[PDB]
Amino acid sequence: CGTENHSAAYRVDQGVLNNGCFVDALNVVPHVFLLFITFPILFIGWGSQSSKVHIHHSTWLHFPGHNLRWILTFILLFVLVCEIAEGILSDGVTESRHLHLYMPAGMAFMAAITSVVYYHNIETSNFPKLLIALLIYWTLAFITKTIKFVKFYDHAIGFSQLRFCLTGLLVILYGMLLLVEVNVIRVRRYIFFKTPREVKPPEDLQDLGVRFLQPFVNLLSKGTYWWMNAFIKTAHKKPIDLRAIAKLPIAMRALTNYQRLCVAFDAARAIWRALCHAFGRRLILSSTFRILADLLGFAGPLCIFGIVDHLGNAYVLAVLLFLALLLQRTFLQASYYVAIETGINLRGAIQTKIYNKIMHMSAGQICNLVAIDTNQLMWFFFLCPNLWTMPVQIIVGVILLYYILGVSALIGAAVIILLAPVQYFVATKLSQAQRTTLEHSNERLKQTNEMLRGMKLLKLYAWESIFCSRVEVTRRKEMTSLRAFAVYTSISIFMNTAIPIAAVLITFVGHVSFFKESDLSPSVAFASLSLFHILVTPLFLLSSVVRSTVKALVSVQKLSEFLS
Amino acid sequence: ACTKYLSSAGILLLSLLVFSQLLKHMVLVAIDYWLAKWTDYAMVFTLLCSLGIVLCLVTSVTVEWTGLKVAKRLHRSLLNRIILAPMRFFETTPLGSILNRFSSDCNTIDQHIPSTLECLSRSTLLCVSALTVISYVTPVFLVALLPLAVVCYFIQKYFRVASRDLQQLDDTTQLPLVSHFAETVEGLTTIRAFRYEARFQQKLLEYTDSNNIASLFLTAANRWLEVCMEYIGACVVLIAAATSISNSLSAGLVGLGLTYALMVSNYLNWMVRNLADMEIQLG
Amino acid sequence: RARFVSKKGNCNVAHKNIREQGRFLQDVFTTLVDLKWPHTLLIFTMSFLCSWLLFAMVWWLIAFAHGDLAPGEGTNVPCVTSIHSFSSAFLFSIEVQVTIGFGGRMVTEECPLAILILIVQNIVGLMINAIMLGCIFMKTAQAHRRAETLIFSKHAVITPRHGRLCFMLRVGDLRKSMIISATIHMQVVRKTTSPEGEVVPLHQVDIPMENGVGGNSIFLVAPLIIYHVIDSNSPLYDLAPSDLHHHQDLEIIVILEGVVETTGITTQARTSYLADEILWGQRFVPIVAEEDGRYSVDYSKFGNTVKVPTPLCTARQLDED
Amino acid sequence: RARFVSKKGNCNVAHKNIREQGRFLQDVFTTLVDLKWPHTLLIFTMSFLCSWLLFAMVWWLIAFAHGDLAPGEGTNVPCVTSIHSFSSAFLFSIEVQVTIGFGGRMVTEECPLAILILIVQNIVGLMINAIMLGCIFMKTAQAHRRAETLIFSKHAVITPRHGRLCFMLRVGDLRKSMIISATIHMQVVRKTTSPEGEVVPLHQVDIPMENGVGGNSIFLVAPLIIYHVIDSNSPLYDLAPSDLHHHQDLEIIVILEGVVETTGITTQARTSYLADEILWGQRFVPIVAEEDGRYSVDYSKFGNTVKVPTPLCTARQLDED
Ligand SMILES: COc1ccc(Cl)cc1C(=O)NCCc1ccc(S(=O)(=O)NC(=O)NC2CCCCC2)cc1
Ligand SMILES: Nc1ncnc2c1ncn2[C@@H]1O[C@H](COP(=O)(O)OP(=O)(O)OP(=O)(O)O)[C@@H](O)[C@H]1O
Ligand SMILES: Nc1ncnc2c1ncn2[C@@H]1O[C@H](COP(=O)(O)OP(=O)(O)OP(=O)(O)O)[C@@H](O)[C@H]1O
Repeated sequence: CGTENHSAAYRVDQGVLNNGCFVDALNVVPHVFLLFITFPILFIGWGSQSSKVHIHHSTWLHFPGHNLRWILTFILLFVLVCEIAEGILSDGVTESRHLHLYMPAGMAFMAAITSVVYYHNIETSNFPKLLIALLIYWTLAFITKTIKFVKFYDHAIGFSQLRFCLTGLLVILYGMLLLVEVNVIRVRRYIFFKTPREVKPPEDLQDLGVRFLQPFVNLLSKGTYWWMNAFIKTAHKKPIDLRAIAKLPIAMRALTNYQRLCVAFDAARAIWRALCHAFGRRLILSSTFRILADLLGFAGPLCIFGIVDHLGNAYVLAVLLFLALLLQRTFLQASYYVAIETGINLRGAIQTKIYNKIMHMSAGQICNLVAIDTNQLMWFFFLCPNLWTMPVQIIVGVILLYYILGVSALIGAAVIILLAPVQYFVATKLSQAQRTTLEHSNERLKQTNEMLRGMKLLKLYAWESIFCSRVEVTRRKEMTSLRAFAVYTSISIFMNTAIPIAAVLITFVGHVSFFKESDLSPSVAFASLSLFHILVTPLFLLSSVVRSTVKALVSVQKLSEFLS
Repeated sequence: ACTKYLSSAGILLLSLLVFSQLLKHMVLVAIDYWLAKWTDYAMVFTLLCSLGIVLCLVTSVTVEWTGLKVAKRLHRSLLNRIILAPMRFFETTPLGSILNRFSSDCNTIDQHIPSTLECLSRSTLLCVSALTVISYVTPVFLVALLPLAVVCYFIQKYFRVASRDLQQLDDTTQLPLVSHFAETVEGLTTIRAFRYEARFQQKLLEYTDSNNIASLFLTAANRWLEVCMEYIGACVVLIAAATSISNSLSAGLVGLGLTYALMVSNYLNWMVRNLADMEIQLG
Repeated sequence: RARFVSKKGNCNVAHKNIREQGRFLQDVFTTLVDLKWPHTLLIFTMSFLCSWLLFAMVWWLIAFAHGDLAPGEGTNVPCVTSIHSFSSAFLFSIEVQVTIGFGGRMVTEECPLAILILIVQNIVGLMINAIMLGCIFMKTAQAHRRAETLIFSKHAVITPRHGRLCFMLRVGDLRKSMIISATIHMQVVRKTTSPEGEVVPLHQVDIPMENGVGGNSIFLVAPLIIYHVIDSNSPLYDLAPSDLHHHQDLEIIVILEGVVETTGITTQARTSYLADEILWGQRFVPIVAEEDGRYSVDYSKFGNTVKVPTPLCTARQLDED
Repeated sequence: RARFVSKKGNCNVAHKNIREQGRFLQDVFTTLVDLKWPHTLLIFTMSFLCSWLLFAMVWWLIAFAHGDLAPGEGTNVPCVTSIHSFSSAFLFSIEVQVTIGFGGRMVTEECPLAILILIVQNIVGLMINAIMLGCIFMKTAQAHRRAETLIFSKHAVITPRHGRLCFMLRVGDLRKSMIISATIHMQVVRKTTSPEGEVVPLHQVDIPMENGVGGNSIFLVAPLIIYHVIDSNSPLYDLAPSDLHHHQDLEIIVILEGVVETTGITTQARTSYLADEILWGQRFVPIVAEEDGRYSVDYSKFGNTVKVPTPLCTARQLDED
């Protein structure tokens, strides 16, 4: 533990004597005990999955209140990594090695992963006579860190005592997650006379074989699509058929989503409100995940700034950056996957509603209504999270850009303000040329149908050349429309490529030429650069979002018309 | 064989395009390189402004010009080749197999192929630039880079297979829905007096569900590939940061490396997605 | 065309929606015995290692609480002698559970707790050895290895014997040791429909062994010809000599039970015969020859069958005429 | 309305006036094996503790008789070295029975008695370990845990098959491992009266399994439909389609015997069906489906039965007409 003979001079001095290095060895105990008690159990399960796992693809349940279990494990792993960093920083005196000041924490990290894979295996097959060890392990670890924290307060200095604050944080962490499984005890009550717990709808959902079993898995899959992995190998092996593809789960019905939509109707001020009352709860989760992904994205160039600061506290910023990127990406995907689900269920329920309106009629336009505007809804809903999120990313990027650069932040701000309505303008003229191209394409294809059906009669008279000349005429009109497309596509790609050049150039040059008191360290410059790499995506996505909301008003206007 | 598109394109505009794309990408690389040699007053800043002028629209205009060339050449060629063919080939084949090609394939070629090839090539050269710069800063990064490239190759293959299958199946799935829909409107009073509308409610439910599970899988697949591609990007962020700070223990090389380590996560996604889409749309 | 059970038994059936209640793991010992040898070894290696290690940490800590480790002074008396590092403590743990007791590290009377820990560790380690032995014994009794020594001809033939159309199959045993109370059961797997419209996907029909006394036992020393005479009560009474083999998709399940004379463990030899594995109009070639002093079996002639003139009709048609 | 045996077997019968002769405890080992694990552990923990302790007192006393403990003088030679307190003596006892022999405490040649005590303690402790192991082994062979893996549908139906009214019941096995020589027995518990006025409170009637060869064995891999065809010899020949269920209070006992392929231990799966657990005019829904490569069993459809048109009369009346 130490340099001289003090590790014993703890207990050489009388009584408890508050036992400074000893409480770290007390914290060793829970973690080491856990791994060892559960290794024998975990191993048999591992061997059984290797031996017979066809039965394992048949059985699935979730213990009550388990999502918070997952996320508390994630953030306790986060803080454990932080205290590993604190332990290495404390050993950085390096007069001798101090194993007991960072290894105990490392064992906790190892213990934590086991403590959650063990939970995954008891959640895999229900055997509630098995988390007894789990809760006694949590209360024992809570007691040991409680002793550590109160002796820290016995030798306190207060606020900037970093390990003190971190320690009490994970103390109340283990206490609250300890309360989670006694809530599970309160639910199932297996030590007194009963446990009648069983899921039918995922189990009866499983009856058809292949599944889109995402709504019931561990939250690991719910971030990473672990379930999908198994499914793809088959597609690489054998081809894919509709029968092989799944059938949607109990809540995923056009009937069920339509039923909740009918509940919403039963409850400008009508249809829109019903849709929100029907899907608002599902949607705001994606929004929240997107907001958190924005914050974790902005954590990036901050880490770059700190790293190039200290290279003019290093690996710790890299590890925190690593965790930030993982959670960011995952959060973005979570937002993406919820936006989609909402879109889909909206499409099914709205198609059912349109159909029932047709069934209550006591037509190519109606086909256009469904085939266009419902798809527009599906798409608009995906990009619905961005309506308020886009303002956040841009504004907080501006704020950090000012706190880095001073006056030159308004240069790149001017660049992006010049960016966005140009995209809007080109999209407008693109849509005009789309309508022109649709007119010419309808002419050419209809004339082509008449020519191909009467192509025998043209073969009788050798009259193919005249109508191929007609084809050529309508084709040249199409080429006029396609040159308009060429113009507008080239100007869009030139914007989306050359704007990040001009922003960086004029920002740094106006910074340095504006005042010779500039200081172009790489920590300033590259953090601002990676901010500029972030902030292209929101604008280029926001122009389409704006056009999508115009189309959204149109879709609700036409559906309001038809449902009249 | 995708090279038939190239033969319809002509070698000259190919040379213009590839040389201009490599030009502007190496210009971007050189901008960041002389930025690093800056930060570790009129001289190199005036060099940077002179560099930043060079990036230009010529790759975009070259792509669009080339697409117009390929469109008119393939249109005239297939028109003349088909009108050369006898009536017997029209009689044995269905006319729908011709007209569906005439509509769908021409609209594909003239709307979606050129821009998506441009963005695929752009993302390709961007990830090449990022890996090149990160390897230039950290030379021993390549040992960590190699098995991650192997894993990206495997994921890439699996995704492309599953994505082609789901995409084609979704496109086939959505069509009998609107077919049944148009029929159901056209014989509305017939079904009402038949009083068979519960049956066709059920059939629309089946079609709708099918379109859903097809779309859900496609969305799920896209997410899975996208999620994995980012984990690997975060890993190379970590490894590049560790190696750079370990060696540093100059600043500018490390900062450029971390910037491109950020960008590579989006680069992988964009490349894979555009690769699978073009592997479909060159059919 | 999926087979119920393979040529080597190893029944191939998936089991969907098991409502697992955890009984799968409660039966820890049947499971442990079921495990392959490499995993049985890993578990017990791990169990010992963990048990030795978990306790070792406790021993190290008790040394620490007493504070005996760094003073190294004579006046103070340690609870566990010669304890300088965790490593020394670990080795002590090993010496206790596997009862080595080298002696360089001894337990004193200072810690009434150390005495208690010693009692607990001895007992725990003791119980582990007891359980470990029990598991190993049952594994050494896995007589299924003898099941692999049992032979079933790849294909079974249909030929008339004593004027009656019958189903024949050859079976043998490669080991000198016998299988006592060897019993043979034969079932026919057929998707069948009753007149009430009831449908069964895998209906199993019992098939008589034509045993002279109506028994199912057989003293199998030399390869034997097991057969079933097709009559009015046999499900094969309507077999078509040509279509029964390919267009119909039936399966004959042959079960050979009995106990190994050496262990007393009951085992099973499982095999199956699909429609295309049955031959019509062929019989088995004699296997047993005779030396001047003994009887000899030529196992290379097991699958040897020859074509013999036979009626080409269903057993029913044969009886009708 | 008391059940003979529960849905999960676990027969519920009280036994009054047992004239216990003490045979209950003479059978110590069947009893020990019968004990729950926590009690088996307590007994052996206690046995060791006591054995270690009982002998330890003797060791301490022999030290005392010799008088070697308090002189601590070199000239005198102790019988057991390093014996200062009872605690030291106790630790010595431990080191002897579990064969640790740390060495700080050794036996000298002074006490010919100590030598004898050593012999006795080693042997006693030795025999204890032998018995303890034997007990543990039999416990690890408690195959009743496999009995819990056997499934019986909650209710059995009465439907006609091949024109004959029959009793149907579904049975299955959740484990991959098989049960050899699986035999099924079915008994009907009915308070019955003969014509001689004799009354029986729980008369058990044997029920045939409609086995094709008259056997009671069954190769159960996939869930099977066990049934009994009601005839002139069946006690269900006079079942009323409506009153048999509630006003009559009969019970069907279903016994599934067989040996676990892994242990060789014979087990039983016991279940029962009261009158109100039987359905009339219903049959079982098919469980087994088929994948391109294998057969699949949907266990969630075990209790799934559907109503089918059926005669609503007794089997006798059905035959009379
Ligand atoms: C991906 O650009 C963005 C960049 C930045 C931002 Cl802040 C948002 C987005 C964005 O896109 N927000 C919409 C969410 C979204 C859209 C497409 C995709 S996807 O990967 O193309 N998968 C599919 O589209 N599946 C289809 C979708 C239509 C129904 C049938 C299945 C995945 C998610
Ligand atoms: N109530 C009982 N509980 C346990 N064992 C009994 C009981 N009653 C008798 N036995 C033992 O089993 C046998 C049962 O026979 P039975 O009850 O006919 O005895 P018995 O004819 O009354 O003669 P005994 O007076 O010896 O019991 C008896 O010989 C007795 O040894
Ligand atoms: N799918 C299954 N996998 C494993 N065990 C099952 C399964 N289904 C039922 N069991 C157990 O075996 C018995 C089979 O009977 P059955 O399937 O009829 O149950 P049930 O009548 O549906 O009543 P329950 O709702 O309790 O299953 C049930 O009582 C249940 O305890």
